[PDB]
Amino acid sequence: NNPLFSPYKMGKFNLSHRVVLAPMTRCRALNNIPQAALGEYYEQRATAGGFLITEGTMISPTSAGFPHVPGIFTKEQVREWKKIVDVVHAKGAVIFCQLWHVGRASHEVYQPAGAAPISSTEKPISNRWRILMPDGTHGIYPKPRAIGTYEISQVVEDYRRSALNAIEAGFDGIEIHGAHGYLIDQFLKDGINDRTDEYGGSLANRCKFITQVVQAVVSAIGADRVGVRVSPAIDHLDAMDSNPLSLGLAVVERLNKIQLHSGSKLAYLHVTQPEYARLMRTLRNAYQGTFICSGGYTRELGIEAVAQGDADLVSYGRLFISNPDLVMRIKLNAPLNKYNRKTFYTQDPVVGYTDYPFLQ
Ligand SMILES: Cc1cc2nc3c(=O)[nH]c(=O)nc-3n(C[C@H](O)[C@H](O)[C@H](O)COP(=O)(O)O)c2cc1C
Repeated sequence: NNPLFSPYKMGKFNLSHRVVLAPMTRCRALNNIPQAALGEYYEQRATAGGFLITEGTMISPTSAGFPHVPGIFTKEQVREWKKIVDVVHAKGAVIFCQLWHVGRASHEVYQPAGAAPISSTEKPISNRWRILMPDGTHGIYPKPRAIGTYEISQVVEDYRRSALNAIEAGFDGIEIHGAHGYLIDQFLKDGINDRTDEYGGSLANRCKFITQVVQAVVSAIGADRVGVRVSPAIDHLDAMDSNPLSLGLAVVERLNKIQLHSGSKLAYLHVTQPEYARLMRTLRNAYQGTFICSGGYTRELGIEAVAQGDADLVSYGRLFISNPDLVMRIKLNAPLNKYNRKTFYTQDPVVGYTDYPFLQ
């Protein structure tokens, strides 16, 4: 009947349905340590056979540009994440940790010793955009420091080590955040990447960083535990490309080759809808594997996406904020409850986080 409740084999993982929790930063992980509130939040949304992706999670002390986002680069963070993974696995769900480096989308207040954020480029995000500060005001993005290739290789090692830490905490896998104008996208997009070395210029060079990140995590934990998220067609944080479809296809070609070289498929490719329908289907058709679509989906649009072959899985963000039982509501076609944008990024462990009710 409802194709969202057709089972799906996501490689090693047997899913009972196709409704996915999209990664969402919520800023409840005080001092970058996962908290009991995150356990309650993910437990509420977990279902038997359902797939969850965490909020973006720091891979290193320089990787953050939001307040109170979790990390997975210290043993303390690993120990606390395990408690969260455990309550999600108790409900029979599958959960991946999203690994997130913001690059130049940061601020002195978020950096050790107030050092400059790192990027592909020395140019700041323009003041068309503002950063959320810890006090809830909006600040100015600073000038970043363009990193050399040794430092690039050390960032890759931060992804690799974080992927191993995620597996130690019990996560089923990880997702590489290569979207939305953050560090990887600062190398992908020719509206940002002004390098004249082997990581800039040509499509091949701009794709080197994501390829190396993905290959490192695949070697460390196995391709079937790795997902990759990208967003070729956007303007967020000035992340425009002159040819988004060609950039997306170049990325897809690199993922297909990583799979051929490794003898195994990635867990999935995850693409968010252009934000400033053909592009989505074109990347899906080009990719040898599982495709998760995201961005503006509703019950009806997700049913259509799976029914028409546009995606294998559909991820939902904002509707999962305010509907902890979103999966059940979609199954029953029960009315969905609104979300309160004001409390997307506040620190309260309950209000606007775990106090959205279930169906009566
Ligand atoms: C509050 C909030 C936080 C988000 N944080 C992340 C994040 O940490 N990583 C990421 O890749 N996307 C993040 N997103 C984007 C969502 O994963 C998702 O693509 C978007 O919400 C999908 O559209 P929808 O809300 O209409 O379902 C966030 C979105 C929202 C609204």
